[PDB]
Amino acid sequence: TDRVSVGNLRIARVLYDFVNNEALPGTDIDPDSFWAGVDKVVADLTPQNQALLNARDELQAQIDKWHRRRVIEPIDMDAYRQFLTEIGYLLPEPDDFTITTSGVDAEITTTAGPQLVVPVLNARFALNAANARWGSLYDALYGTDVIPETDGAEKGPTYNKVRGDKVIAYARKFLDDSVPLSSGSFGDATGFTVQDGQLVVALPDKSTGLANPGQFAGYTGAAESPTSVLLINHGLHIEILIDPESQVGTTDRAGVKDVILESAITTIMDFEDSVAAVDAADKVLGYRNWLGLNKGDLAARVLNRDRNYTAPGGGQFTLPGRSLMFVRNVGHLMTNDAIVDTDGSEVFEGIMDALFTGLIAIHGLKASDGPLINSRTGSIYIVKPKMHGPAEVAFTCELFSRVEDVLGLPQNTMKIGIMDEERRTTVNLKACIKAAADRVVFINTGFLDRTGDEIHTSMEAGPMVRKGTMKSQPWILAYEDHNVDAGLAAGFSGRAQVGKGMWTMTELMADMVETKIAQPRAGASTAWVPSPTAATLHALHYHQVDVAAVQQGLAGKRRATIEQLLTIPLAKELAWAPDEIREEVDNNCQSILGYVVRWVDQGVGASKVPDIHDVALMEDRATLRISSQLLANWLRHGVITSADVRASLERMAPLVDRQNAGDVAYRPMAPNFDDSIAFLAAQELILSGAQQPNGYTEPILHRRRREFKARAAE
Ligand SMILES: O=C(O)C(=O)/C=C/OC(=O)c1cccs1
Ligand SMILES: [Mg+2]
Ligand SMILES: [Mg+2]
Ligand SMILES: [Mg+2]
Repeated sequence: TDRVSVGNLRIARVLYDFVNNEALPGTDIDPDSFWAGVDKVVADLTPQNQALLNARDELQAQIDKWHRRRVIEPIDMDAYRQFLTEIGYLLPEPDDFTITTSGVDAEITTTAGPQLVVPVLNARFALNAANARWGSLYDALYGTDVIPETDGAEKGPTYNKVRGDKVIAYARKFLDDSVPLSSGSFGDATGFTVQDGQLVVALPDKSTGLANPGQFAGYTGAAESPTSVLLINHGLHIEILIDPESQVGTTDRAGVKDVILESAITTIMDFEDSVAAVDAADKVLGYRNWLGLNKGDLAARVLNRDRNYTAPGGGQFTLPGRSLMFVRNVGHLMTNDAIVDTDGSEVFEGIMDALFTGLIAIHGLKASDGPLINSRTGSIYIVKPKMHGPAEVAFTCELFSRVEDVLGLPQNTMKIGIMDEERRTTVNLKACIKAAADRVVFINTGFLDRTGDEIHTSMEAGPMVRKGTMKSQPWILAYEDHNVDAGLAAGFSGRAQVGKGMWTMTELMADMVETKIAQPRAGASTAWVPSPTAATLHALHYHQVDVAAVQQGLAGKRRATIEQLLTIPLAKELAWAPDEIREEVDNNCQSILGYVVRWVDQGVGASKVPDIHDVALMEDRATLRISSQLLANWLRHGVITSADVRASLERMAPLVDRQNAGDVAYRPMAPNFDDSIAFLAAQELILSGAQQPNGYTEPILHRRRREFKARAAE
């Protein structure tokens, strides 16, 4: 082969070279000792990794059997819980405790604000995300539907002053609401000056300062005609840029050019569900971008530097110019042929990611080319997705411990952001947090995966409600509150993030600004956004809502019961007309085809995908988990027939084809369906859905993408 032999391992040359030539230099880790470490960590932890996966299977088979042996229609909750407890699904709740995680940066312990997630394989998107710490509110408002495109205010190819004035007014109101003047409104400001370390705002008839002078954080330029004024509210910065000579500032009563918001406080660079990586070449592309980010030298145009300000008293200071970076590794399930053992068996990808993303993150703890890019406190921040229960969390912590030894890092350098996105984690959440009590930096409700797991776990119980109905079911509302309750009780306030899920509708920003405010109102110190634009707009919510106060008020409250968590989303009798069935079938077949065709044919794992009604959605692979499981569930219980499925797939394929008309590399699925690997992948996900472990889509998706790549090689 072309592989490199290290003990029992056979490592793809492209990976071996990348690590030796690019990742290792500058870390002071002995290369041979690194590789011996890899061989040993893989040998030592692989058995437990497999035992945990087998345990998921044993539990699911027992639950499957429990539903099948019973006829009683209304589920008996006392019996169901007793059962789950007996088999070891539902574990006892540990005594109260406080997390001890230390050496964590302020962006995580203290600051409440948006968290942006992007595919690590797209260098330009990663770079924009890293730079998304600051973003223009005017661009965010003018460019989206937050300012309605009513008659007269529609966007054209050139600047619409009517629309621009609405942008300015929206922003002035935000200022009054966030950093109130002692008297009057920012709407009537004519200028800004700094006198005796105090901000002075000129009104037409008078002058005034801030109602709370402490919100004045600094300025740039001369105190008597500053070029910008820096404010702070709820720990987040706001910067008013002053330039009468700008095309917007010329129209403005105070010569204001823009309002800049501190937006994406943190960013998660994603190796999991938003990317498609199925071999050594794909992993290396990902690792190389992550390396470029940590070394500060990624260029696709470059990483931003820190921002210089004058303090109110007159001294100099600096604020970070970049989003603090997490990396999301893959979870415990999949293997990847980047490394195989002597028998030819692939190595667990989660173990590999911990070794390589962790090695690479060392560069972010030291000076670039510039000061160090990432954690000044010395932490490496890893998001670990798709864990099922406390023993899997413990396994991840032990993995991190062993990697830390290989890398010569102090124990607990590698912190864990826990995804609460599987049912067995949800109902044992307190124990999961406890298992990582000295490493945990967040918990986050990954509601898409969680919905997928909800369907698969109770697959045998009966037909589930429609996909759109899931977001409002009792189980999910309880799941969201239970998550917050568990974090706060474990002492997360002031120590770790309590996070909520992704807003997926990229073009519906008026809707986002209107509804996503629910999340910090529910005590979430962060929530996910898919773009820098959405980060800037979501930042508005944290100025409107005092998350610290909200969390304080929620303390000690127990707002969800175990019974509510366990309420299966079974459809009621006679729930749907025949037309409603068909629309749901088409909805899910279109969602599957729309996502799968980009994944299999182009190796794209997140993008703006039009849904059946042409709404642009940007969802990771979990959306595929939901739709394929729901259709498998309906097929399993006689709601629809295999002919209904095939008919819908055949109906939706040409539509998806049309939706991709603006794409040079696209190739249509219709009408030669059986010649399209993507179409066959979509079909396989549905018809084999019930048989996939926990409904996971990766085994089929990865195989099909590999098949596609191999065909393209001929
Ligand atoms: O809910 C889940 O299962 C989860 O992992 C978070 C979902 O995020 C996404 O949809 C993304 C869209 C773009 C980047 S991530
Ligand atoms: Mg997920
Ligand atoms: Mg329904
Ligand atoms: Mg306030």
